[PDB]
Amino acid sequence: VKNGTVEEMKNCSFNTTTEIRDKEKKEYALFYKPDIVPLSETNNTSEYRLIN
Amino acid sequence: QSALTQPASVSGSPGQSITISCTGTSYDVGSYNLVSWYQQHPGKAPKLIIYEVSQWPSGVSKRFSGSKSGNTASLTISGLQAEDEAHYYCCSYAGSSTVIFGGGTSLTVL
Amino acid sequence: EVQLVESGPELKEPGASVKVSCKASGYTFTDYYIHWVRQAPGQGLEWMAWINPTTGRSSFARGFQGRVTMTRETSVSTAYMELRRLRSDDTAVYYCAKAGYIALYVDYSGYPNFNSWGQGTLVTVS
Amino acid sequence: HGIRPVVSTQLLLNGSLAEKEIVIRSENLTNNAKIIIVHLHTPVEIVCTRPNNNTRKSVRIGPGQTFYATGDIIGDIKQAHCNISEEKWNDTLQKVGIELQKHF
Amino acid sequence: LVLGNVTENFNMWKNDMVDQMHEDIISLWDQSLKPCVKLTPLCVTLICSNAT
Ligand SMILES: *[C@@H]1O[C@H](CO)[C@@H](O[C@@H]2O[C@H](CO)[C@@H](O[C@@H]3O[C@H](CO[C@H]4O[C@H](CO[C@H]5O[C@H](CO)[C@@H](O)[C@H](O)[C@@H]5O[C@H]5O[C@H](CO)[C@@H](O)[C@H](O)[C@@H]5O)[C@@H](O)[C@H](O[C@H]5O[C@H](CO)[C@@H](O)[C@H](O)[C@@H]5O[C@H]5O[C@H](CO)[C@@H](O)[C@H](O)[C@@H]5O)[C@@H]4O)[C@@H](O)[C@H](O[C@H]4O[C@H](CO)[C@@H](O)[C@H](O)[C@@H]4O[C@H]4O[C@H](CO)[C@@H](O)[C@H](O)[C@@H]4O[C@H]4O[C@H](CO)[C@@H](O)[C@H](O)[C@@H]4O)[C@@H]3O)[C@H](O)[C@H]2NC(C)=O)[C@H](O)[C@H]1NC(C)=O
Ligand SMILES: *[C@@H]1O[C@H](CO)[C@@H](O[C@@H]2O[C@H](CO)[C@@H](O[C@@H]3O[C@H](CO[C@H]4O[C@H](CO)[C@@H](O)[C@H](O)[C@@H]4O)[C@@H](O)[C@H](O[C@H]4O[C@H](CO)[C@@H](O)[C@H](O)[C@@H]4O[C@H]4O[C@H](CO)[C@@H](O)[C@H](O)[C@@H]4O)[C@@H]3O)[C@H](O)[C@H]2NC(C)=O)[C@H](O)[C@H]1NC(C)=O
Ligand SMILES: *[C@@H]1O[C@H](CO)[C@@H](O[C@@H]2O[C@H](CO)[C@@H](O[C@@H]3O[C@H](CO[C@H]4O[C@H](CO)[C@@H](O)[C@H](O)[C@@H]4O)[C@@H](O)[C@H](O[C@H]4O[C@H](CO)[C@@H](O)[C@H](O)[C@@H]4O)[C@@H]3O)[C@H](O)[C@H]2NC(C)=O)[C@H](O)[C@H]1NC(C)=O
Repeated sequence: VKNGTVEEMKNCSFNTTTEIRDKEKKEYALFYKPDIVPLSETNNTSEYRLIN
Repeated sequence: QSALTQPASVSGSPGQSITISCTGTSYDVGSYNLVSWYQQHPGKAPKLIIYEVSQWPSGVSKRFSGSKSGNTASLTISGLQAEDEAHYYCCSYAGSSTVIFGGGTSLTVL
Repeated sequence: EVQLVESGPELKEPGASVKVSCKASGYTFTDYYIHWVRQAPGQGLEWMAWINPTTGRSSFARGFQGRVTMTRETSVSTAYMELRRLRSDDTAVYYCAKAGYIALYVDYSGYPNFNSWGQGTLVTVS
Repeated sequence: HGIRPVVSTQLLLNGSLAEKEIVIRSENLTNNAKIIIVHLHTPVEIVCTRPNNNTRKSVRIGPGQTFYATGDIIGDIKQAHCNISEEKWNDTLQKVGIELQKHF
Repeated sequence: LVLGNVTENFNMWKNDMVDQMHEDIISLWDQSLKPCVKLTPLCVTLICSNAT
């Protein structure tokens, strides 16, 4: 929102190994920015990773 | 109406002193002190009184001092002048960043 | 100096979207929450919602959780709100008013004191 | 007597007090690479807060064991910050100045 | 070893030896299962029987 005129936190969603091994489910959470890193070998911003 | 409760109507002669009550629950008003009141003559937008439990917004004089205790709040309409006949409303901060209004009331015509 | 202005009253069919508008004057539009409230004709008040005019984030009453839409216009000194899925019961007067200062370090979204009103506008449902 | 095991980098929070005056310590002040500790007699009061009303969420991972993550923020977000009184900090920093001048 | 002239109190329900063996058995038994398979590959979608 408004190119950083905000105290931002980023939202992200991900696939988890649910209680059944091979029937994974989608989930959503939010993280503070220092714990997310860009993934793509290109400039693409769509996909992200934990800093670990 | 919503959980915030207020008496339907209160009456009294000129020169009296009246307390308009406002009741909530431990969740909303029994835990936070952001209580405010509003005055409204019919056919117009209301006007604020008591912007924060007891402090005074403008030149409205001491005739409307507020108070709170537990889940209860009060508006002390005092030194009654019959021209103050109008609707009076309670409202306070609540859970989940929401705001709720009291049921409103009607002042004396006597 | 300060004066809040709204669109004119409207008439609508059930299930419609009501584009109530609120334009500001006499104060820095970016420094105060603009705060919405409802009043059925001859009845009490009902809170609607918040909008940070600088950030656009909002939250609103659970009673309208079905669908409500918000907008802030920084360059216009004006804000919009939209009640949608309109019932016959939702006929009422609608106001906007100037709530507490947007502190850079304290969550003032919530302080119910607002000391300047718009003139009011209603929607009829038929 | 009980020490406080608190982790902190630049300012030693919740610490004890020097009994008389500000004191300074180094293995040798000539080596600039050495850490120089400063200890204060007068406690500067620091208050911090994170007024975003963060909310807890409970995702679950595989068999049984949960994993927690932040849900939707209720409210309008605001910066996390720390506050220190200006006059206290100015006076205390100037006093540390004189204590450094005792060696310089 | 019989004792000629003794006189001793016996409170039973506050006898600590039960706790000193409850924790003993819990620690011992929970240590006996360590080297064996921790199942985990069985939380799987079981698709199964015909009519009873
Ligand atoms: C950490 O640290 C940090 C730091 O860094 C922190 O933070 C912080 O915090 C704090 C606390 O919380 C906060 O505070 C806040 O603030 C805000 C703001 O401030 C500012 O501003 C304001 C306003 O201004 C305006 O007005 C004026 C007058 O007043 C004028 O003059 C000017 O000019 C302006 O104007 C406007 O308009 C124009 C047009 O043109 C434009 O241009 C502009 O821009 C604007 O818009 C002000 O006011 C202030 O001042 C004040 O204060 C001071 C100090 O105290 C003093 O000295 C002064 O005098 C003043 O006073 C006051 O008070 C009295 C009583 O006492 C009254 O009467 C008056 O009036 C005043 O008010 C500054 O400058 C503010 O606002 C706030 O306050 C508010 O709110 C609260 C809540 O509720 C309450 O309580 C209070 O009381 C108040 O209230 C009021 O207001 C509201 C709104 O705002 C309303 O609603 C109510 O009702 C009331 O009303 C009143 O008033 C009004 C006016 O004002 C009138 O009209 C009526 O009638 C009535 O009277 C608070 O204070 C801060 O902010 C922060 N920071 C930041 C950066 O953000 C933290 O906290 C820490 N941490 C921890 C944990 O602690
Ligand atoms: C952080 O980011 C995540 C995503 O990255 C986000 O969570 C996801 O948000 C989206 C968008 O809000 C959610 O999508 C919802 O989709 C449902 C449709 O569900 C379908 O799938 C289920 C499961 O099989 C079926 O059972 C179902 O029948 C559907 O086929 C929508 O219903 C949701 O929208 C409702 O709310 C809108 C207002 O926000 C309305 O405009 C809209 O019309 C929907 O309301 C209607 O349906 C209601 C019943 O659902 C009804 O009661 C109303 O009256 C109305 O008619 C929504 O689009 C997605 O589910 C989220 N993810 C998960 C896992 O739930 C987070 O929100 C985000 N967080 C932050 C803080 O940014
Ligand atoms: C900061 O963020 C936290 C976490 O998000 C918020 O915590 C909530 O605070 C609100 C306000 O105190 C609470 O609101 C109440 O929630 C009830 C939900 O009930 C469930 O939870 C309780 C508590 O465990 C159980 O006892 C119950 O059985 C349920 O499991 C609602 O029922 C309440 O609404 C009812 O009462 C009001 C009057 O009070 C009526 O007007 C309503 O119409 C309705 O009938 C009430 O809304 C909430 O429980 C808290 N949740 C948690 C997880 O702590 C903080 O509120 C937030 N800070 C601010 C300022 O909002």
